[PDB]
Amino acid sequence: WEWNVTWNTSNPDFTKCFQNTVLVWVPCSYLWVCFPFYFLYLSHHDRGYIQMTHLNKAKTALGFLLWIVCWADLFYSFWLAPVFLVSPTLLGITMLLATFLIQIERRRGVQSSGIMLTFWLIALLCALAILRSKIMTAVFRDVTFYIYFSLVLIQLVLSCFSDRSPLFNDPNPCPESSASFLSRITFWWITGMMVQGYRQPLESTDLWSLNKEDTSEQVVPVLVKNWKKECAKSRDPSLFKVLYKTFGPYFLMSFLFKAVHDLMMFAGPEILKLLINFVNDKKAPEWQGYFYTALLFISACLQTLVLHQYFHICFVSGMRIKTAVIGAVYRKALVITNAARKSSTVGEIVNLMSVDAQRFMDLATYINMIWSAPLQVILALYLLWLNLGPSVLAGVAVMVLMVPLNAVMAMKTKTYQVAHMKSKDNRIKLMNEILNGIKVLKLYAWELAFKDKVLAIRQEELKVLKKSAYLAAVGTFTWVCTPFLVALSTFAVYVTVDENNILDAQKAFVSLALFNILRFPLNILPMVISSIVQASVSLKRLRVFLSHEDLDPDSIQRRPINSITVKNATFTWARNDPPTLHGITFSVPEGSLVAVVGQVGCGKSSLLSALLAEMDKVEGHVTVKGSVAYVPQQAWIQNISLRENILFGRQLQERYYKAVVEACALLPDLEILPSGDRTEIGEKGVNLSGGQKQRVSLARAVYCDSDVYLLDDPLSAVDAHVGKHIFENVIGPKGLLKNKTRLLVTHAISYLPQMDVIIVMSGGKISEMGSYQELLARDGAFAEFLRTYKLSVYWDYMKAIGLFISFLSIFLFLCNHVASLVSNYWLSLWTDDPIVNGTQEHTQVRLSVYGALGISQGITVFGYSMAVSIGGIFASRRLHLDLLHNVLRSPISFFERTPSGNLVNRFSKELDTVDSMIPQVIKMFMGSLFNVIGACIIILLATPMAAVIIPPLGLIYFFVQRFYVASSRQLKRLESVSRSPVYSHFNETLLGVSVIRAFEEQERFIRQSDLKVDENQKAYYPSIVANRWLAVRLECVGNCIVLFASLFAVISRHSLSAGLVGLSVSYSLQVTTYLNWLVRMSSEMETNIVAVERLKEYSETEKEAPWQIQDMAPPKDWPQVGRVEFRDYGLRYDLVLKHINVTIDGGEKVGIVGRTGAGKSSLTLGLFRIKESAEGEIIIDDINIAKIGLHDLRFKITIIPQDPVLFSGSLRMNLDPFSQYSDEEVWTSLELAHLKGFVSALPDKLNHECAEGGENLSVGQRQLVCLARALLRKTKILVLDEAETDDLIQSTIRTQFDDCTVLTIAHRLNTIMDYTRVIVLDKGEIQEWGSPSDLL
Ligand SMILES: Nc1ncnc2c1ncn2[C@@H]1O[C@@H]2CO[P@](=O)(S)O[C@@H]3[C@H](O)[C@@H](CO[P@](=O)(S)O[C@H]2[C@H]1O)O[C@H]3n1cnc2c(N)ncnc21
Repeated sequence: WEWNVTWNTSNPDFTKCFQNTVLVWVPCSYLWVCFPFYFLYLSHHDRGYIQMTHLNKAKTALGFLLWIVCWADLFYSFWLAPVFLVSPTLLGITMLLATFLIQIERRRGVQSSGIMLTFWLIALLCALAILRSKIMTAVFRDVTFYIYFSLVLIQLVLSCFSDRSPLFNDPNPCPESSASFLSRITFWWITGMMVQGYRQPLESTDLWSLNKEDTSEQVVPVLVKNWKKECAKSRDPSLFKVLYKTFGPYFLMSFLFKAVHDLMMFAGPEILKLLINFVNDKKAPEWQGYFYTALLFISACLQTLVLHQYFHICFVSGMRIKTAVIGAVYRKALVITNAARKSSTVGEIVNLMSVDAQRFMDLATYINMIWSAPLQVILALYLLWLNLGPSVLAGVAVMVLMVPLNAVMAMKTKTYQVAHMKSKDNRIKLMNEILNGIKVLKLYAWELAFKDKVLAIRQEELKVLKKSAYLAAVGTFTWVCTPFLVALSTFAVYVTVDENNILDAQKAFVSLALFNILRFPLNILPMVISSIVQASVSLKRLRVFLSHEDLDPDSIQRRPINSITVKNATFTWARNDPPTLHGITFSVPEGSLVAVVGQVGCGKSSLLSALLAEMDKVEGHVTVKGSVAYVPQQAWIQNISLRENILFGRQLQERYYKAVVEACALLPDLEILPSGDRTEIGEKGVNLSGGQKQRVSLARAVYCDSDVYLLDDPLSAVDAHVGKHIFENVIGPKGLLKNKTRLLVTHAISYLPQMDVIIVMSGGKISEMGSYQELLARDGAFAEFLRTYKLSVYWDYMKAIGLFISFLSIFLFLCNHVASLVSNYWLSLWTDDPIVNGTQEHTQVRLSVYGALGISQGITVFGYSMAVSIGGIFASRRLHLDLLHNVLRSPISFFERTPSGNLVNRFSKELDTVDSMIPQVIKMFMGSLFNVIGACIIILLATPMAAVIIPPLGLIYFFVQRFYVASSRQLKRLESVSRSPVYSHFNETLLGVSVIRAFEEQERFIRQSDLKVDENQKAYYPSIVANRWLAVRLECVGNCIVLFASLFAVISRHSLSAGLVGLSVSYSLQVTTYLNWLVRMSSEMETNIVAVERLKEYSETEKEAPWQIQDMAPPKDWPQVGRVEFRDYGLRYDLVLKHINVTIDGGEKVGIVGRTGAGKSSLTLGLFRIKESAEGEIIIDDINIAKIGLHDLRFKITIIPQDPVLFSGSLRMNLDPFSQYSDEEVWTSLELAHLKGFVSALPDKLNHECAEGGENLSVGQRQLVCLARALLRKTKILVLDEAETDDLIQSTIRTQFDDCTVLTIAHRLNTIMDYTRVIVLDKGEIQEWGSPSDLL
C-alpha cells in the first residue's frame, strides 16, 4: 500500500497485496461477526420452514460450487506466497457458512435475507475492485477469480427474489411479513394502497389486517404474565422494569440504527471538505472528484434508509406499548376491587387509557435522542472547533440563546391562546342563544342589536388576536434570521479577532453545514425533556393503578346446580372500614322467592353485592349455587340496540325473547321508541326513562336464564300497575321465574305476602327472618317494619385579505429570498479572494456588505410576517362580518331547513381555523417553497448546465406528493374515527362492571376491547408507513440532487471556484428537509383552506326581503288606527293558508280559534312577513305590507309568542336592546306589567344578569317580561300566542291595550270568549267570521 498507484495516479489500481488481503477479509469477516448474532433472530423469531423450491436449491448448489472453486485455489497453491494459502481457505470457509446460512434460513422460514443480500453486495463490490485490477493487469489463478465473480453475481441476483411462503388462511394480509428485503427497505409494499387510495376513497374494510405480533391478543398476555411475575416476586413493583423487559429487546435494535445514522450524517461535511479541497486543488485527478461524489451519494442514501428503518422500529414499538397498556388497563379495571375503584375517578381511568397511553406511544420516538442529541451536538461542536477555532463558540452562543427565547415565545402565546379561547367561549355562547332563539329576534327586529354585541365580542377577541399576531411575527423573524445570524456572528468574530485568519471555502461552508446539523440536535432537547417528564408521571399513574387490589372469588363457593347458603358471614366495603353486614346467616332453598326487607341504609343492597363477591368478606362462608343474574339498582344500559341489551351476547330465541319482552311490559316502550327494539338505547343514543331502564335490565336478566336471581330493587322506578304486572309475569310464583331461586330487595309491602321467605334486617344484621304469615304472627321486627309505613377558494381568501396586502407580502417575501441568496453569493465571492502579504486583499468591506444584506433580510422577514398577520386578522374580520350578515339576512326557512348544528361548528371551529391556523400555515408553506426554489436556483446558477435533472426529479416529487396527500388525509380521518370507540367502550365497561362480572361475561368484553384496539391500530399503522414512504421517496430525490450537483460541479471545477461548489453542495444537502416539510405543509394547506370555502357559504342563499326600503317607507305613525285587511291571503309551506279575506277594524279585539293543523299561528307569520305571501295582499290601514321593509313593519307590530325568549344580559337589554326608550318609559312599562315589585327587588336594579334563557327567572316572570317588552313598544297592532299567571297576563292584556288592535291565538276557549269578532280556521279557510254572540 503506497500512494503512488492508489491515490496519486491517472490509473488508480489497488495494490496486489491489498487486493488479496483486505478486499477478501471484508466480506468473509462480515458474515463471521453477523453469523452468531443472526442465530438469536433466527431462533427467537420462527415462521415454519419453506418448501423445497428451485430457487432455494439453486442458491445452495451455487454455494457448494463457490466453496469448491475457492478451495480449488488452495489446491493449485498446494500444487509460495503466504497469502495464497490463508485467503482461499478463509474464503471457502466463510462460503461454507453462507450456504449453511441459506439452509438454516430455509429451515426457519425466510423468503428474502438482508444479511444474505448485504453480504453478497459487499462481496460483489470487493470482487469488482479486484476484477477491474485483474482486467487492467492483462489464466492460472485469474480464471478462478472470474468464475468466483460470476457465481457471486448470480448468487446476488438470486438473493433478491423472495422465496415461497411457509406452511405456517391470511385474507387481506399485511404485505410486510411477505415482502422481500428490498421492498421492506424501500417501503414499496404500501405504494399499492397509495395508488388505490388515489382512485377509490379508502374505507374501514379495505385496510390491511394486522401482522400476528401486533395483534392485542399477542401483546397483552405477555405484559400480563410479566406483571404477574413481578408482582408475585415482590416491595413496590416497578412498571419500568416490566416495560423494558417486555418490549425492550425489540427496541434495542434502534440503538445501532441511530448510531449509524449519526455517523453517516456527520460523514457528509467531511466529504464536502474533501470536495472543496479538490476543486481548489487544480492539477489533481478527476478520479478523486468522482470518487468523492459517489461517496457523498452512497452515504446519503444509506443514512436515509437506516434512519427510516429506525423510525419504523420506534413507531412499531410505541404501537405495541400502547396496545399492551390498553389491554392491561382494561383487565385490571375488570379485576380491581370496588374499594380501590371508588377512590379513583372514572374520568381518571379513562384519561389513564387515553392520554398516558398516547404519551407512551409518542415517547418512543424521542427516547433515543436522550443520547443521540447530546453526542451529535458534542461531536458537531468538536468538528466546528476543529474547523475554525474558539470563535465558533460565539457562533453557537446565539443558537443556545434561541432555545430559551423560542420557548419563552411559545409559553407566551399559550397565555394568548388562553385569552383568545376565553373570549371565543363567550362568543359561541351568545351565538348559541341566537341560534335557538331566532324566532323572537326576527319578530321584534332585534337582529341588528345582537349583531352589534357579536361585533363587540369580536373586537375583544381580535385585540388578543392582534397581540398574538405581533408576537408571532418576531418568532418567524428569529427562525429565518438564525442562519444569517450564526454565520455573520462567527465569521465577523473570526475575521476581527486576528488578521492572519484566512476565510477559505472549507473554513466557511463546512462550518455553515455543521451549523445546519447543529440546529436540530439542539432544538428538540426541550421537547425530549418535557416528554420524558410527562412519561414519568404517566409511569407513576399506571404503576399505582396496576398495583391495585382485587375482589376475592373464593368469597363465594359458586357451585353447579341450599341454593344460597350464608353462615356467620360479615362483609365490608373496604379493608379498614367497619362491616356493613354483621353476622348474617340464611339459607335460601332452590326455586324460592326471598324478599330483603329493611329501612334506608339497612344493608339490603349490600347483601346482593356480597352474594356477587363485590363486598369485601372479612369472615364467613357463602355458597351461592349456579349461575347468577343480577338486576342492579342503578340500571346499566349498553349503547348497543335494545335487542342486544336484552340478549346480552346470547343466541336469539324468538319465542323466549317475545315471551320476555311483554312479561316486563316492554311492549309500550318498544312502540314509543322509533325503531322498536332495534333502537340505539343508552347515553349516546335515545335516552330512556328510569323505569324503562329497569325494565331492560330485568328483561336482560330474565333472558339470561340463570338459576339464581339477585333483584336489587328492580321495581323502584316502574309504576304501581306496571310493577304489579311485572311481578305477576316475571318474579311471581306464576310468572317466568317459577323454578328460579329469586332473591329480591324491596321496600314495598304489596307483593310481600306472596314471598316464600322474608329476610328482614336492621343495621346490617339478620333480624328474625321467616315467611310472611309466620313473621306477622310473631309480631316482632316485621310487624314494626309494617307499622313504619378548487383553486378559486385561494383567490377568495386573497380577496378577503385584500389584493394590496397579499401582493405586498409576496413582494417583501421575494425580497427576503433575494437578500438571503445574495448573502450566500457574497459569501462565495468573499471566500475566493487571494492572499497578499499574508492577509486577504479585502476583508472589511465584505463584512459590511454581508451585515447590510443580513439586516435587510431580517427587517423584511419581520415585515412580510407582520403583513400576513394584519392580513389574516383583516380577513377574519371581513369573513365573520360577511357570514353574520348572510346568516341574519336569510329567511327563517333557511334556519328551519338547515341541519341545526352545522352553523355552530361553522362559527366556532371553522372561524378558529381561519383566524389562527391559516396565517401560520401560509407562512411556513411559503417559506418552505421558496427555500426549495432557492436551493434549486443556487444549484442552477452556480452550475449553469444542470437543468436536465430538474424535470425527472420534479415529476417524481409531484407524483409522490399527489399520492401521499390524497391517501394520507383519508388514513388520518380513519384513525381519528376509530380512536373514540375504545374510550367509549371503556366508559361503558367502567359503568357496568358489576353487571359484567355478575353474568361472568367478562371474557366476551375482553375480546371486544381486542377488536376495537385492533381496528384503531389497523388505521394507525398505514399512516406511519405512509410517512415513511414520503420519507424514502423525498430523501431519494434529495440525494439525487446532491449527486447531480456534485457531479456537475466536478465535471467543470475549472470554470468554477471553491466557494461556488461549496455553496452548491451545502444548499443541496439542505434541500431534503425543505422538500419533506414542503410536502407536509402542502398537505396541511390543502385540508386547511377548505374552511374558507365552507365559510363563504350562504353568500347566495336566498335572503329575506330588504329590512329598510327607504323608497316606500311608511310615515312615523304607520298604524294610524290599526286596520288590518287580509285580502285573499295564501301562505305557501300545499297551502296551509288559503282563501283568507278578512277585515279587522282599528282597535277591535279579534281572536283566532282552530285545531292543530289549522293556519292559526301561520296567520301571525303572515302579519310579520316571516314567510313571503304566495298569494295575498295584506294591507294595514292604507299601506301594503309586502312593499314595506321588514324592520319597519316588525317594529310597528308586536308579538307575545308561546314561550318568551329571555336573552342573556341585563333585563333592560331584554326590554330595549337598542336602549332607545328612556328609563322612565321602561319603569312605567314594568310597573304596568305587574312586575314593579319584583324588578325593584333585584340588587342590580334594571341590570339584573339573567342567565341563558332566564333560568333564574320563573316562567311566569319571563312571560311578564315579554309582556313588558310589548307594552314598552307602544304599537297599535299586537298579537298574542297563548299556551298560573294566566289570570295576570290576561288581565294585563285587557287593561290598557284596549286602544290597540289585538289578535289572539289561544288553545283555550275561555280567554277567546271575551274577545269579539272571533275568526275560526278549520283547514286554512275562514269557517266562521263574526262575534262570539253569533257563534252560539
Ligand atoms: N433533519 C433535520 N434537519 C434540520 N431540520 C429539521 C430536520 N428534521 C426536521 N427539521 C425541522 O424542519 C424545520 C426546518 O425548517 P423549515 O423547513 S426551513 O421551516 C419550518 C418548517 O417548514 C415548518 C416547521 O418545521 P419544524 O418542525 S417547526 O422545524 C424545522 C426543523 O427543526 O415551518 C417552518 N418554521 C419553523 N419555525 C417557523 C417560524 N417560527 N415561523 C415560520 N415558519 C417556521
